[PDB]
Amino acid sequence: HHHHHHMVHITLDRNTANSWLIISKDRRQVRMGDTHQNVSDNKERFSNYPMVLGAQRFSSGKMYWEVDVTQKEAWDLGVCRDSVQRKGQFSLSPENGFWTIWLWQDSYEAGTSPQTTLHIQVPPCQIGIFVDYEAGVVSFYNITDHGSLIYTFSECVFAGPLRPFFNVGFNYSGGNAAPLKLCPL
Ligand SMILES: O=C(c1csnn1)N1CCOCC1
Ligand SMILES: O=C(c1csnn1)N1CCOCC1
Repeated sequence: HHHHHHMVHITLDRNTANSWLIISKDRRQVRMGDTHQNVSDNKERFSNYPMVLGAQRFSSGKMYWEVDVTQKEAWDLGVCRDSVQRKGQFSLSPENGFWTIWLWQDSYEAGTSPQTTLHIQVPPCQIGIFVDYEAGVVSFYNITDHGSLIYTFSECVFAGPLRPFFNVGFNYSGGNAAPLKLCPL
């Protein structure tokens, strides 16, 4: 792909984080803690899942960023509406305001409803995410495999400002402690 020139500097918004997440000083890395991280509750925090939003809001233009997923067993990545549900249980779908892909149990899937099987020969260590607001497109790229396309959501109905979306996943197995990291431009 040739989307690299739309690169944006994403930082994580601590106030939206699930209370077990640990975000680095530079706000560029996040991991699952093994306990509550001693923060007060607020209406922005994702309560049920290890999720956090980017601070940036996008309402126009073309945007690109990259995320490092090295040695993780489970995660979700993409974008979401600023007004997605924070509390209780929900599925990641465009109907609920999410445009995402994930790794779970050794398979990759796009967060359509129902979910769509992805075809990835080279397990990615870094994922590229491209948003074209005007066109209604969210695309995902395998940076480990020379930028090959993973998935394109088209005919998106964003219906609001968009925020970068992250889920570090649970660590029930003891094999999923590694962080998500925003990669440098
Ligand atoms: O259920 C758990 C849990 C215990 S161990 N893994 N996570 N929660 C509830 C949702 O916020 C994160 C902590
Ligand atoms: O945004 C939507 C949408 C809103 S409700 N269901 N459809 N999408 C996402 C991109 O793939 C096509 C459908």
